[PDB]
Amino acid sequence: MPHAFKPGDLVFAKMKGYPHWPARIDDIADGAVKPPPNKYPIFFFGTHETAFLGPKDLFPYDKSKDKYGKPNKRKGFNEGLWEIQNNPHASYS
Repeated sequence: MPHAFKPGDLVFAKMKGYPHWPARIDDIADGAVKPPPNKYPIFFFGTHETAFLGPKDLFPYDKSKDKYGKPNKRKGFNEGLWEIQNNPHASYS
């Protein structure tokens, strides 16, 4: 059975006006800005941007890849696909 989301989990993350986007749940660095309550820090592969999202917007990668894991015209997207498949836990600072 599923657990709660935890740092390191791989997802497709959905934001308004964007396709479901390869992403991960990030850690919060010591001394760094925490998310609001019930929100997770989401790191988007390819663009390397962070947003704060709740579970409604988070689709587990394994389950969802056959649907969402296809090339897209949007900037950063196909780079994002490579990252999530090839080095999803790397530092992208």
